[PDB]
Parts: sequence; structure tokens; C-alpha cells
Amino acid sequence: AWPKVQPEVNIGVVGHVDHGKTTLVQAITGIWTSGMTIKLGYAETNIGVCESCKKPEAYVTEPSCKSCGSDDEPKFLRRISFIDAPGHEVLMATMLSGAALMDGAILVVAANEPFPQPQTREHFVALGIIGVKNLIIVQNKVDVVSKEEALSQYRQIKQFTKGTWAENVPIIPVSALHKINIDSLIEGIEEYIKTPYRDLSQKPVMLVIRSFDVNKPGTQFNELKGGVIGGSIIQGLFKVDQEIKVLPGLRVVSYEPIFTKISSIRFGDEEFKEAKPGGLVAIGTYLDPSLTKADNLLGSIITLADAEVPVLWNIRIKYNLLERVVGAKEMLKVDPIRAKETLMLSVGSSTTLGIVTSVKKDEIEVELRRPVAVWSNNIRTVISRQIAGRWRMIGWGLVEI
Amino acid sequence: MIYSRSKLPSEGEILIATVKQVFDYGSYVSLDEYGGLQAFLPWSEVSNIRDVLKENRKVIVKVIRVDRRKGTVDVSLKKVTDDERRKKNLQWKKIQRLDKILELVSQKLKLSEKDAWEQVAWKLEAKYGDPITAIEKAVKEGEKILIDAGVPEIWVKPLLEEASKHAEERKVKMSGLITVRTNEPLGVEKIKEVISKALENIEQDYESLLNIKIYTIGAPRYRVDVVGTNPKEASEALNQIISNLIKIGKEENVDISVV
Ligand SMILES: Nc1nc2c(ncn2[C@@H]2O[C@H](COP(=O)(O)OP(=O)(O)NP(=O)(O)O)[C@@H](O)[C@H]2O)c(=O)[nH]1
Ligand SMILES: [Mg+2]
Ligand SMILES: [Zn+2]
Repeated sequence: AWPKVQPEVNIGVVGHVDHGKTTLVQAITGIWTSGMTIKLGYAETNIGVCESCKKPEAYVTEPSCKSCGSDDEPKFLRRISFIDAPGHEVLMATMLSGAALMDGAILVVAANEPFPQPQTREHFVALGIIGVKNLIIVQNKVDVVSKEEALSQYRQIKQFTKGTWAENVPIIPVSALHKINIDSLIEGIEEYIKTPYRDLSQKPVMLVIRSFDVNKPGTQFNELKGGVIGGSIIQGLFKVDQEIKVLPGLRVVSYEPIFTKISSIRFGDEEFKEAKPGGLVAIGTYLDPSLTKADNLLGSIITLADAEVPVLWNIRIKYNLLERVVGAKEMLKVDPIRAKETLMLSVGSSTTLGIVTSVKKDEIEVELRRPVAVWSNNIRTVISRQIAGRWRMIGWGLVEI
Repeated sequence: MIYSRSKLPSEGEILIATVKQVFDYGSYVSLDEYGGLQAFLPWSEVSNIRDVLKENRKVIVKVIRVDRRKGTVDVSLKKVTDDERRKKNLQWKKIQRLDKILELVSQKLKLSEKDAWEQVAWKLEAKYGDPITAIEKAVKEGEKILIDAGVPEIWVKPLLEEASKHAEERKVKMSGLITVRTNEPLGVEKIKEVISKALENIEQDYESLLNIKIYTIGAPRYRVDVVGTNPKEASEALNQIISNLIKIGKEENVDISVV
């Protein structure tokens, strides 16, 4: 007897590359994010428990208990969604992007590999630095290792998850490929990744990670659907028919706000009348599909029209740096930040470039190539530097206003 | 030819007429839907007039007065409403499809159009409906639709066949690629306006033709299709359109151009 409701929580799925992030997500939802991941993947699932029987196994994905023991229709707890991040060292930029929609995450370490892999460390300290603390570790490719190997590693993961903020960060081996043990993971995520409270009084603010022209080639101007802007709500809640604006909006140099009305609200295959935090919405707008196609409005933010939002070109940042540059094979020490340096400031789901203009103990001023739309005074920011051809995360901070 | 089942047109009626002669103190038009019954269009009733009041243009007009006694008629193109000018215009292409068919079916059956309009079209008229739509069903369904109407069975087949493979070897396609951008909050409506404003009443001016489509092929790149009977009315219609777009657009906050 289940209901059709939009996702309650967003759970990122990070990890070194090819350790099987998308597969695990496909083992929990049946859906897969269309080879290697390049753009953030997305999937939804209803999560229910079997009142009448034994857990892990008691955690149902569909309204059915006649799967292990018996019959009363299991009870609905929530509909969760995942943010399937890429893992290739080059796409780091886009995971941080996704990290800003994460309410909790699932680091995925490959059993059949030397645990501390470059991206395994990066995604790990990346979460800690950001705030995504509700973590669950998942040893995954067990189906192809020694019963001692996969246990020697568990040791290391256990070792690693020590000094850090990963106190009891569960480690659950699974076999995303054979969907083995996924039951306990649901037991896990249904315990450690608890849906957060959402004050809907706050000013509606959505982070955009996608936008596209829905119109199939050949659609007559007659039935042209307006552009769709895909994102994730961080606070408050939007509803169809609202006057909204996209920031920094379209560019001219400057960036003047793109205004529109919420034509539609959709989550997964079903259409709703309102959207709130958790889950990934597709805001249907009445604007020319051109403005929002490939993914033009990625990194923007949507807020109701006539909202007080600073769109800065220059931004002050109270920061901190990592002692080493976990991410390159070589753990090279992070060099001080030098003025006139070009850095990659990742803010919200947006990623931007800017040349450091000022540098003090824990505060730097960046002149961005593109403005950022600052909706709060805490906007977490992560800083990457182009260490060696590839962009590496060397620190983080807070944007001040 | 479109023989009518009446001598004169009902007063206050609308109908496609064609300008046959322009004189000083007036102009004789010709009522198509009535064997080309000559009516009179007096200046006091008219209103670039150079293109409406043309040598052979086909404009739609109201039937001012009808003198059943002298059997003469006067019409006006001013009294015709903007509503009556669109609705009673779609009737044209339909009544213009029925025409070409019969003029061909008969030409083939070494018969006459009047014979083609009294047995076919006139009878399909009883079976409620533009005889052209009752034929619409025939080709798809079966020649059982006509026979039930009482359409002498000399036409039935000659019709069906001649109806299908007609537009084919009578069809030509012209198209252009344009770019349409907007920043308007409802710019998708403005595009659904500027297009359906520029692509308006075109079925009369650049005249007749067969079909027009405007679609999205890319994001801002759209295409326009003008498939008609006369190859040489290609751009004629396509150019006016592509221009109408630019004009209305370059004036409706919608940026439009050709590739
Ligand atoms: N034996 C085994 N193979 C697995 C397991 N999970 C994933 N694989 C395999 O590992 C490969 C890559 O998996 P995939 O899920 O794409 O990895 P990913 O981490 O999401 N890739 P990316 O970082 O590019 O987004 C595939 O061939 C997949 O079948 C597992 O549990 N056991
Ligand atoms: Mg993948
Ligand atoms: Zn059960």
C-alpha cells in the first residue's frame, strides 16, 4: 500500500574510479546512469522495511514481503535518491559539484585493489571538508577476492577510518554486480543516512546541475516545450506557476538574470505540483529551449524572482589548505597560495576560475572569470590548483559577505 | 469549376470570389463556388489595394445584395469579418481539393465536371460532410463509403485512385533553415506567436499551395517546409514567410534570422 512521493534524501555515491559506483547504485535501484560516469548520475528508490520479519533481509525495495518469510505489505519509510558521481581523476571538478547536493554519501572502496587509491582519498577528505559527514563505506568488488584478502583490506579501511572523523563509519561488503548483501546496505543507509529536517520557511534556493531542450528533432513550433532546468533544492520549496530567476543568468561583460515561471515540476518519471529539498527536480520553464540545452545553466541557481541575491565577481574567502595534495599518485606537499595565481573555486554546484588577487593567513580574494550567485554567507567552497596538467583539490573555505 | 446546387448565392453569405475586371466606377468579380457567377464589387465596398484588387487574385467576400429578379449580385470585401475570413478560408483548400479531383476524374472519364459535381460532390453532400472528407475515409477504409452515398459507380474507383497518387506527382518541397533565439520570460510563447503570426493568412497571398510546417531541428535552428503543387511558388511563399518571421520577430523581442 505505498505512495508516490518525491525523494526525501540525496545520497552521493563517491569513490576511486571504476570501483563500481554506478553498479552499486544500479544494484539498489534497478536503474543505471547511462560505461564510466561523466556527468552526475541520478536514481530514485522507495525504501521500506518488513514489519513481520528478520533484518537485513527485511528491508524491501518494493511493496512485497513474500520474498523472505511473509506477507503483510511492508511499510514505506521514505523514497531515497542517489548522486552517482564520476571517479576519474579528471572529473574531480564535477563530483565536488555533486557534493553540494549530498545529504549523506557512500564511499566505495574496491576490494580487489590497494585500498588507499588516489580518488579514494580525494573523495574522502573532499566529503569531510565539505560537510557530508553522514558517511557509509562500502567494500564492493568482494565477489572476486580471497575471504582473507577482503578481510585484510577491511583491516586497512578500519585502520584508515581511524584518526579521521570516520569514527563508526560502517564498512559493508557487497557485490554490486551480483546484488549480494544490498539488504544490509539499505539497513545501513536507513540508519546512518537519516533524512534531515527541512525548514520550508527559508527562501527557496535550488542548485542547478543540468538543463536541456526536451524537444525531439522534428517537433513543430506548434508544440514546442520550453527549456527544462534540472537541479536540487537546498532550502524552502518552489511550486508550479512561480516567478523564478536563474542566476547569474545569461551573459552579455555582465550577467543579467533570466526570469521565468515554473511551467512544471517533475521528479523521476512522475510530475508533481511542488518540489522541496531532497531528490533531483526538473523545473519546466517557459523559456526558449536554447537558453537551457547542452547544459548551459549548469552551476547556476534558481530562486523566486525579486529575491536578494548578491552576484559577485570578486569574493573573499576564509580558507584552509590540506597538508598534501591527496589525489596525485605522488603525495606532494601543498604549496602556499601565491598572489596572481589562477585557481579553480568550486562553489555550490558551480565550478569557476579566478586569479588570486590578495593572500593572507586564512583569507584570499579571488577575481572570478564568471560571477557566483551568493545566496548565504556560509557558501562552502573547495579550492583546486592545476598542480600538473590535471586540476587538484588543495584546500577549502567559506565565502564571506 | 465548382458547379453549385443553386442559381444564386444566399444573401449575407461568405465565399471565395476572384477579381475578373477592374473598371473606373467599380469592378466585376467572379463567384467560384457558383459556376463563376459574376457579382459586382463597388468601390464603396472595398477597403497595396494594388495586390488585393489584382488581375486574378482570389479574395473572400460577403454577399451584400442579391436581386433574384434580375438575378444579379453585389459583394463586398469590407464586410467580411476576420473570423469569417479564416474559417471560411480553410473551407477553400478543402473545396479546392474537391475541385482538382473532379476536374481530373471527369477529364479521365471523358465526362463533364458538372456531371462530376452533381453525382459525386452533390451526393456526398447529403452524407453530412465536405465531400472531400467523406473521400478521406474512402481511400483509407474502402469504396463502400461512396456507394452508400449514391455516388454513381463510375466515379467510385476512378475517384479513390485518382485521389491518392494525385498530390504525389503534384507535390514539391521547398525549405529553409532559420535561427530563433529569445530571452523573454515566456520566449517559448513568443516563438509560438511570432511564428503563428508570420505564418498567417499566407494560404491566400503567396497562393495556392499544399502545406506548411515550421519545426525545431536543433536548439535555435528551425526549418520551414513549403510543399505545394507549383514548384515555382517555392521561395515566393517560403521567402515571404522567412521574412514575416524576421519582421514580426525583430519587433516582438524575438531574434530571428536565416542560415
Ligand atoms: N566483480 C565485480 N565487478 C564489479 C562490481 N561492481 C562493479 N564491477 C565492474 O566494474 C566495472 C566498472 O563498474 P562501474 O560501476 O562502471 O564503476 P564506477 O565506479 O561507477 N565508474 P566511474 O567512476 O567511471 O563512474 C564494470 O565492468 C562492472 O561490472 C562488483 O561488485 N564485482
Ligand atoms: Mg560509473
Ligand atoms: Zn519479508
